[PDB]
Amino acid sequence: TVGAVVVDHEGNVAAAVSSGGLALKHPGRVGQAALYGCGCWAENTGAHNPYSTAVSTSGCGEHLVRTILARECSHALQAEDAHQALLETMQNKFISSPFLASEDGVLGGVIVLRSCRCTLLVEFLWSHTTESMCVGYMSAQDGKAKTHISRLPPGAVAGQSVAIEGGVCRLEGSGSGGFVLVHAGAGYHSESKAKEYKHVCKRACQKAIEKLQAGALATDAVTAALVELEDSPFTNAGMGSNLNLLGEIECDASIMDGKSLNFGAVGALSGIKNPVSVANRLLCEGQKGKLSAGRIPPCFLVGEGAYRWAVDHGIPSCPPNIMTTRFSLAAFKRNKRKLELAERVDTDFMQLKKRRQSSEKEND
Amino acid sequence: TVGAVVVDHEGNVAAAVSSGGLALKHPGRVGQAALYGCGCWAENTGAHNPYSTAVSTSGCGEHLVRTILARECSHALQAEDAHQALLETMQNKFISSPFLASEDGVLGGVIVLRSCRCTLLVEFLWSHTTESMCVGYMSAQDGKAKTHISRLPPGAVAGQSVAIEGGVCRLEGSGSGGFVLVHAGAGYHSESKAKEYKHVCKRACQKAIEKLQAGALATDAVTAALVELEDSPFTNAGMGSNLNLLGEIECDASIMDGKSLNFGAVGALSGIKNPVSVANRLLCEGQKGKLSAGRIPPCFLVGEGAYRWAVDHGIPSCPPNIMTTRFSLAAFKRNKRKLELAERVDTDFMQLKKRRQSSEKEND
Amino acid sequence: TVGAVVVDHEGNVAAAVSSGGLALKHPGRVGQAALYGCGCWAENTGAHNPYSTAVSTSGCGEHLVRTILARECSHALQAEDAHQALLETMQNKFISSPFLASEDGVLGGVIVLRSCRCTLLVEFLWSHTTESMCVGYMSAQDGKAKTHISRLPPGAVAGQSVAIEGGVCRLEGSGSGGFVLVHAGAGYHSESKAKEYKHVCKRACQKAIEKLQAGALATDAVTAALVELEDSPFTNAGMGSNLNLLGEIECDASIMDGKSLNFGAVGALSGIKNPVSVANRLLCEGQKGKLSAGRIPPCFLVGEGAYRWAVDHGIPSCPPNIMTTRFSLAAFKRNKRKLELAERVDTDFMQLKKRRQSSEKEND
Amino acid sequence: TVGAVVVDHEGNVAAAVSSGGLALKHPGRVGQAALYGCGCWAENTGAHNPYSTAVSTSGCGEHLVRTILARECSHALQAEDAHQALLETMQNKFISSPFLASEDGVLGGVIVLRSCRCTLLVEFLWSHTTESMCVGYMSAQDGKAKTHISRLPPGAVAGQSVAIEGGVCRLEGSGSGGFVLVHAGAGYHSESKAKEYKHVCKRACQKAIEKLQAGALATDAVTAALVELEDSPFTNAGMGSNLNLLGEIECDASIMDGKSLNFGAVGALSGIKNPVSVANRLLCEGQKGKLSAGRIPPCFLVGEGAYRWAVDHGIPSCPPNIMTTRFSLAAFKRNKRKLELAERVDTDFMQLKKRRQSSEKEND
Amino acid sequence: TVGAVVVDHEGNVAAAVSSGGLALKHPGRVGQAALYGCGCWAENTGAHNPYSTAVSTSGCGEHLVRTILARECSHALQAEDAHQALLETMQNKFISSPFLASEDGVLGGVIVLRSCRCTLLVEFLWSHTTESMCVGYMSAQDGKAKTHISRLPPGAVAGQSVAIEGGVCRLEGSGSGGFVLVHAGAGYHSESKAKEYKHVCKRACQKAIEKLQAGALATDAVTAALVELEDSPFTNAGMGSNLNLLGEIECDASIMDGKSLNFGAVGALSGIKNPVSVANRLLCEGQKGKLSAGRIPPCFLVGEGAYRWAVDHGIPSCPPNIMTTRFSLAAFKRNKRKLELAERVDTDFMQLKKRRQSSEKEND
Repeated sequence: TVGAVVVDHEGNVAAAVSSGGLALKHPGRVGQAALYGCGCWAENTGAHNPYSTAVSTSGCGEHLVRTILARECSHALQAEDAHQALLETMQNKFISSPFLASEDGVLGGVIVLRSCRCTLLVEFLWSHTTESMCVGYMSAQDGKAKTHISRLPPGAVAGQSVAIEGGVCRLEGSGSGGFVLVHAGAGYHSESKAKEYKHVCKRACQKAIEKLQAGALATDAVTAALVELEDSPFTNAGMGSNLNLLGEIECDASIMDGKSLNFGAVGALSGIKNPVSVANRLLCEGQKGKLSAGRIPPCFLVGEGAYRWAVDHGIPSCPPNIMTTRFSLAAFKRNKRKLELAERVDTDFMQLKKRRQSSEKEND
Repeated sequence: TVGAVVVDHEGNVAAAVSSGGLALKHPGRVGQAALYGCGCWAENTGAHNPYSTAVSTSGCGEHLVRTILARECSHALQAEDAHQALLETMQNKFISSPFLASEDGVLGGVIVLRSCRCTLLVEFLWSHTTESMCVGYMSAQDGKAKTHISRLPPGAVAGQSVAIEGGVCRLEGSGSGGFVLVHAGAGYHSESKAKEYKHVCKRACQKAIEKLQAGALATDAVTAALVELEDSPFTNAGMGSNLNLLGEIECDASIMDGKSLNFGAVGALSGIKNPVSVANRLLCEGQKGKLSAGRIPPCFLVGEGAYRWAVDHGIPSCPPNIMTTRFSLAAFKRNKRKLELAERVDTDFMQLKKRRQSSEKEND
Repeated sequence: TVGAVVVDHEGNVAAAVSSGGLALKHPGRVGQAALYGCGCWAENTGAHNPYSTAVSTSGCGEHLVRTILARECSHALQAEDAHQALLETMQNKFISSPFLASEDGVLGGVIVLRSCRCTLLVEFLWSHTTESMCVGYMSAQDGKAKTHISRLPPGAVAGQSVAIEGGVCRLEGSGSGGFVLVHAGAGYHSESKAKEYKHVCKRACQKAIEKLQAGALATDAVTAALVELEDSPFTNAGMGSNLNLLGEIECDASIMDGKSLNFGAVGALSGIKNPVSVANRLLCEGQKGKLSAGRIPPCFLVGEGAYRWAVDHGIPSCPPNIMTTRFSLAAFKRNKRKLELAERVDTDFMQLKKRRQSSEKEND
Repeated sequence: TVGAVVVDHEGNVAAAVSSGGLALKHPGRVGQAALYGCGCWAENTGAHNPYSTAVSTSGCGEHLVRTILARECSHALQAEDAHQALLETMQNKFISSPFLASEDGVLGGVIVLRSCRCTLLVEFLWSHTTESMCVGYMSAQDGKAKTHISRLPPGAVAGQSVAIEGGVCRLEGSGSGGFVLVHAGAGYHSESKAKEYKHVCKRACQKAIEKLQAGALATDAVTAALVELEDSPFTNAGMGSNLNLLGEIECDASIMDGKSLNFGAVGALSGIKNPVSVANRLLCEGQKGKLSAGRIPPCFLVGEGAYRWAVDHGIPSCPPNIMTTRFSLAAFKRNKRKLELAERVDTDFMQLKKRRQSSEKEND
Repeated sequence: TVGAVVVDHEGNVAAAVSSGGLALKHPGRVGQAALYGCGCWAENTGAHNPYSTAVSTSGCGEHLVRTILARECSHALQAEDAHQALLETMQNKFISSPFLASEDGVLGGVIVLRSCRCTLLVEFLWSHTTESMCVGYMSAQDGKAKTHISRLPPGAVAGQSVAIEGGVCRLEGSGSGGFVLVHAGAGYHSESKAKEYKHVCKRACQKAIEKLQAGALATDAVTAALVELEDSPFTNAGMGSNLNLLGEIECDASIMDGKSLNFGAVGALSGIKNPVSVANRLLCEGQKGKLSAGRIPPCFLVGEGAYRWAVDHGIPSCPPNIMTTRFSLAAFKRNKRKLELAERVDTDFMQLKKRRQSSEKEND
């Protein structure tokens, strides 16, 4: 589950997110990074909105459905600071919060951005309760991009404990000014694929910076970053996604502009190279749409409808094939073997609990 | 859009909602009454939750998604009362707020319910900014059901003004106790069919009460209510729903349980007689799936595969036609003719804006 | 118990109220619509006063003594909205509020007005817990006046349940701008006198609008509306009031200017056609009074003192006769018959509980 | 204006107050110490009421009506302490607030009491902005009574500056427990009579304590205290009260019970030796009147008929003369002479302002 | 600056800290880790105290004194969570606040711990704005100790950015329960000695746990931890501390107990091997001194006489030399040489600013 957040020279934030969902999910299934406040979030500075803020989420699809973590986080940041408004959503509204009270853990990861003026101040923080998570950030005058992972202290039981890093920066507020913060998602302790994730994050941020250095909108800025993220075959989002119950590929992706508070997302969208492009197009269409262009426009298209609307305006399509990769297909064969040796033992209890009622109620 | 809220003898709440979507929508378009916190809500009593609260929404199409009218209602209901912890989430957080700034009014509707103990107090209120809205309520001891319309006062410009109404009651704290509140959705001033909306509401309520008097779960209670609401041919939900650009039926339905804080929704569901039943089964399956029944189960399914899961379990399916009716199809021909005489005027202005470029830029 | 609230083109609010009190009240008895925060209220926009607000009250004289409902309501409206600051005084500080905890009900009715600038916004809401209540409103550019009643849903037990309607408007803020909201009070289910109440409200609002269109003050504006209300013989306030324990007429009336926060009220004022006129004169006298005109002036005159002060400055007087009417006198004969057949049975228990102590302590 | 507050062994509070009104007032003028929330207050411990609080006010005349110094004190006392939940209601909500903006200072006085359990803690404080004020306090176990003056510090311009004082104590949680706090009212720097105010206070306190040690109700406790305060010829309350424009006596008195939150007041009461007794009987009658004793009973009565109800029950009445005294009548002749030499100067300026019009407008 | 926090089986917290002061400080200079609310803090669970919280600070020198980073952390920790009730006291109340406005960054560090019951939840977090910081934690059941560094992310300008981290755990609610969190202080990027800081931390933790598993007081627990921290020659605290302008050792140490809210500190303590032991004995002596053991005992002692009290009780003293080491004295010669070549440049500018006055003012 990969995502990103950004702000431009004028202090206008935006946020995006993309994911392929659970390993063997049933056909046409939408998790988070698609729903309104569960996926990304973006809000620009206003009246009882002191700060201009942006969030993205990850991790279990289910856990971030149950708290609307992205809005909740986004509404907790009206407290006097950046690093002491977040985890009150991680521990007061997630870890020890009723919304996930019948689960083995509270597995997830989030990134935040905050910004205000006096000359703009930018705060970046990334929290999670999984074994590990990766991030990357950059600024316009800064010049070179940073990467690195945010793992939990040696032997700290993941789920229970939640590690969180951060920082603060100052960008000049005339023209040459933008900052990006992206994430390659949470996971298990397979260290093998570490260097890869760190690389695609560097490339991702550079692109967004290039768009912001070209004077692009924050919405287009986060799209570019999500493109390079999806395009990578190690990310479980866009190219190289998880294979479903029928070994097919079905993505979920969202995006929000805080300036205009306009939203656009897609779900179970099969056969599209960059799901985020569709979600961006849906968000731009909402602008021109309201000004004498038919009726109320759309922003949550799904699967079959997503496919038609995408090709119909002009988004190149892929056959479930390139979107598929050696790693994913190999992962699919070993993931199908777990359900083989599980559905075969779930029909052993159904014939042994009916055989304990067969020799008492039926024989005799 | 139609839907309901309920509480049982023990004070356990649940909420549901079903919708067909805005008239000529593009294929695979999931609006509200499907999304997690914008459709309906249910929250049982706890520590920072003083009351046990339940909501169901209706609106123009996407307006209630814009500010999650359901949960941003829920988190405001924890304020010391029932009837002054509602519109704060519909005026400062809907009518006059940044969420909906550049729209021709803030059309929408809502029904709420709360339950606290000392012997149980139940408070029922319904707000909206639409020309009219219909509702029905009943209790176990009450005996006979109540209906009636809740229109805006004479010559009060709909969109601008809002019209709330409510009440309070006491239920005996024994097995013989439950209260249901349904709604037949918002509309325009076409008073012919008013009689119908009221009949199905009275009848919806009875079934729910009979479920409650038989000792059924709150979740199953609102299902029987939404079932009798969907089955009605006048309700733009389940049977007699709106038709899309390709004259097809695509429903949106969701449900929530307060006790367990479990969720179940469907989107762009074509070919299923009672969409709320799919949503119910998704919620009921979530209860059993967490006791070594495979792995993380599913709560939100869409179109092509909502159908698969419905039938693989055993939900009565239909060809996407019996769901149309004399009125729906008569309406679709009329609605499509508005677009014929509109797209022929919107592609003329492009010719005219490519002929002023063609008598200035292109010619010489 | 009739009342009203208003705002002028500059956003300056005011409020008034008049009542004849309980049916057979004992000589010189003042209920509410006379006391400071129990009757009307008016406050203009300031520092920790975000909105400019006005209230009036009704119903039981006693119930609105016990909560200072008009100030309480007026101080609860500093919350971010209009329709979610009211009933937190209706249910958190009235229905389930200790101030009325030894009573059979919480019988009452209120009207509110709120106003702020960017071009002014006006919000009007009317709540109650009685079988019914009547209202009427108008604006300067609007042109024609609206009326209608706000009854409780079919069979909703009054006292327990409380129904509340509302709206929002926008008046141009140059010169031609004012809005009025008046009320004919709460009561029983005698539908016979419905049309009458609706008529006097229309006339009432027109007068206030005519004064505001003539550039009169909000104080004089609400007085004019209260004049037409009192003058009507169906209103239990001013002409056609309730007859006391000695079959005499004794009114109570108040008024407040929010701009200057100046108050003036009267109680048990016998023999005056328009009690509100006296209350207005008392409020104007407080202005000229402070600027080198003797000493601290007065604002709560009662009965015998009210009568002298009224005639002494120039208010035409009435003999308890015209103020009396066929309906009221006929009502007095049937109301005196209840106490006849009650005081005759309250002296049966006093001679039977003294006769149970006469044949034990005295015989022997 | 004089008055008191008390608590009994069980921690049940009550408050009372009696006043004669501003010197040459117009007939039938009810000021404070008569109004519901501006005179005195009593509130017993509950849910949102942590402490059990009691207040009694005194002031210039109408200044304490302006912001209901008693209840706006009460609702501030629920703040975590005793001595920093007082002046907030007397400075931001009285000295420097919109309530009293265009007045030559904010003259006034107040006495407060609170009681919470674990064994009962009692806190007593007295604030004012008048040159001087006198008080007296006692407890059951305490044994001997305390008196003394609470003047503003040397050369501190009265009106501007405020002078608070207080203390805390513990009472054994058995039958032998109660605490009384009375006051002899505000005044000017005419130190001759200081001895008197102190004597009647010591004696007022003893009676109340003897009522408390005999096991009387809190309500009856403060009555005996106010009785001995009214009976004093130096106190502008009950006997030796101020005389009005027509050299007549017109008292104002009220009382409140915290347990039942029951109220009883009188206004412009001429001819009754102890006005607080009328107020007490009105409160005592409210307790019996709610158990099928006719219908809704009365709590606030005025002048002509306060007299009727007093005597019809049996309260010792007098001709309105014995209530005057050597000092009161000597004062009335002196006070009336100020008006003779003042109205002869205020009607001269009208002649002069009708002679400049008569040598310019009228002549030619 | 080094230090620790702990909790025992019963959930009783305590905190400690020891420091040598800024390198070439003037004699008798007490900085933080000595002051009451700026050094460390301990608060046991109560009424307005929901959690039982413990803190220990480190910083540049005086920066943490500036805003009492410990108690202004403590009073913020009562917010609904652990990890979002910290930096609010380090960003709005430290990085970007008036407390530290005209300083070249806001260098500092902090470690926190909380404990609430239902079976005891313990939350441990460490924040800082320094290049690096080291920590170690352990629990009774845990078995083996954890160490590791918590540096700022690659190329994140230290001073500006802040880097938090944390976790949560559960302890069995029996005798076998306790958790320790120590720290080896902030520093610069001189990575040679990293191995050392970690070794002494692991070893510090073990001792504390062995105290906790033997059933020692929380206060005595952190003493054994600080003892093994002070004894280390690399820690600028106890042995191997910083040397002042006169090449002398002058320590600062404090401790607090949550149960009793008792305090003990020392400042400019020269010649005592473990300064935290003096602080401990001062705290332990405060417990016995309040039971008719003379009069008001002492809690904060300084230099010349901290020595007297230490030895009069029996704390192993030393000549102020064994406290120096190869590295400390090698560092003092190097540090003094910076001042030689600095005071010879700062007294040259005075000559130059007394020669421009000497070629203009003084000559003629």
